Amino acid sequence: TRGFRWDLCQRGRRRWVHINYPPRNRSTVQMLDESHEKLVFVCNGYIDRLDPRLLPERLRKRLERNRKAALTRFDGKLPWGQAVESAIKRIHTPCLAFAQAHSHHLLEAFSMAEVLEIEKLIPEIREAFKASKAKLAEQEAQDKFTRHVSVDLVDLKEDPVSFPFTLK
Amino acid sequence: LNPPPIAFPSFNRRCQKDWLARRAFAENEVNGRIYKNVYQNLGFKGPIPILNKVGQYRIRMRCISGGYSRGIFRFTRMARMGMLQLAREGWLKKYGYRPGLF
Amino acid sequence: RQAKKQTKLAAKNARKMKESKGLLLEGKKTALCMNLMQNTGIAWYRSLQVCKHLEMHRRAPVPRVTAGFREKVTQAVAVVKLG
Amino acid sequence: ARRVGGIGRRCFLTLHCSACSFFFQTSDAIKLILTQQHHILRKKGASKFSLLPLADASLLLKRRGALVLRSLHGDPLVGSRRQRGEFAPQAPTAEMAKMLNKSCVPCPRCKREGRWEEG
Amino acid sequence: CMNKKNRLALRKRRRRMGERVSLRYR
Amino acid sequence: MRRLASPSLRRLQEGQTPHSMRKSAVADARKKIFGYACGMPGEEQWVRPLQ
RNA sequence: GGAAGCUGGAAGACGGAAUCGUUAUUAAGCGCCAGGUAGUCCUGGACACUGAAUCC
RNA sequence: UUUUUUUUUUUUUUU
RNA sequence: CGUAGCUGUAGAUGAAUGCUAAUUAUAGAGUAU
Repeated sequence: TRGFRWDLCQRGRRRWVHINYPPRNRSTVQMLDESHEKLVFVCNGYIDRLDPRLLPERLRKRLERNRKAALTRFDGKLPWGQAVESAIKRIHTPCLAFAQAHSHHLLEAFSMAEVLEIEKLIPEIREAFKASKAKLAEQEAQDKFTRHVSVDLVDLKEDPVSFPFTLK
Repeated sequence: LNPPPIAFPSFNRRCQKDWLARRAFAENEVNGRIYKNVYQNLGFKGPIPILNKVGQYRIRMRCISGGYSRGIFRFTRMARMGMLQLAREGWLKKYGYRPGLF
Repeated sequence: RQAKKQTKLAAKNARKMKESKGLLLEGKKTALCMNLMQNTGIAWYRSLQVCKHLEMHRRAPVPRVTAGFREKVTQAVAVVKLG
Repeated sequence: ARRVGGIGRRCFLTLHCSACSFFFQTSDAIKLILTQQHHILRKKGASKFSLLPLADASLLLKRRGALVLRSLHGDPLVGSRRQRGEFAPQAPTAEMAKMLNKSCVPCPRCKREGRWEEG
Repeated sequence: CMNKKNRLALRKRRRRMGERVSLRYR
Repeated sequence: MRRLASPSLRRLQEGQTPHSMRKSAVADARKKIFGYACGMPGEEQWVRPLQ
């Protein structure tokens, strides 16, 4: 009676920004019903970064040899912050993310500063949609013939054993 | 009282679910070989999650005059009680069944 | 009962005291190959591998100790120990 | 009593050669092709030159070299536990002979082209 | 093949096919 | 060349040998009357019968 | 999950007391596979060889 | 077989 | 087919086989020391 997959017991792709999935003071969702995908909700963000400059001479030599190299070693980072937490800098910043309707899985999050930049670029991004519509007709004719099938031999077939041959 | 009519089994949700996977695998049997051929040519070993729900190994033996999924052979396709009732009703004599020998 | 683990631990430390030599030529059996197995990290397999470079019979009695003989024996052990 | 090959002195692991007189087991076949890689590469005419380091004679005798040879040799004699009775393993020399002859590997005894055979 | 009976059978079987397997322990 | 050895000398210059090309003719006919399988990587899927 | 190389100082020479039963190709040893619809057991099913003694 | 061999035995079959 | 007969080694006071930086095979997936 062992587990099915061992991948669930490992850390996947880094999310850059770490956010606590279980909410405590989240508001009530609104809209996003007909689509039934990628619901919108507000939460609290928490940025974190590492700058390997203040490390000692003992640990800095080994850290750089693993990060700046041909291939990654040990994920290109040290173990849990047992003694490196002093150089760790983190700043609290409110953020938001999206979750699946039925699956209820986290997709990604965006910083508050980046959210405001999207509003200022509305005029620039709106006009970009017109260019895509131009190629819509051109790609329709080329993508329609993307189906390889065997040549049909039957031709509403004859009974050509010997006779008929004068009938042809 | 009245022994069951062995031609028509009773209702069973689990029994019907096993047959459902058989149809799905048959239609997807062609796609299974394509997934193995592409990886073999490229020389890379990778998983095939799509085969989990339509795999051949998902199906297992089951009792036709039953619904239990244990104690079924490939020759009789029946459980312990399924064979006893069938043999005692006088149906295997034509098929060369002599119970005299041990 | 529990004191046996500590009492037997002295035997492991005694091996370190006997170390610092190229190879413990002294042994109990007459065969050189069998005596060579007394060392740590060598068994029936590695014991024969060392003797391959010595160019001698399998059951060859240990010859007289020589300063130049130890260097050849010690060099072969490192090559075999690499795996 | 405990002879190798049984009553009929079976030999399902050796390959004979048409020219000269020399035979070897499949274990040495892997080492021979790897060692003589310079001749094979030049015969035909980076990703292609990936096994260059393995051509070293001393590297094969090290711990790393021992594992590489064992990885390629899958021990075909060993199989599933249900392969009993008529379902017994046969001589795998049929596949080895084809590769050894197509690769055009010289024989250690005499320098010759593809002359190997099953035996 | 968990016990010494069935497990040793595999090694002895390969010895009759033209192979040499160490025997020794187990 | 002479009279009868006309084709033997010409084949020698092209690189023909009395041992290599001898097996090529046997293989050419064998591959025609039998299957084309030669242990290529990816042919193991076509041999397994459908279930 | 099965097997293999290397390495090897895991805990055992205790007890002639006592409890489980065999109607002889019995008992005691050793070797092989058929099914369990990919692999996957020291149990169960099933065949063959050596094969002693006693007052039962 | 005095130019002959160079050797252990199984659980269906010469109908 | 296994203990063979026969015949070399040590007429074993020291033959217990589990533990594991590490590979072999089936499977879509059996991973980390």
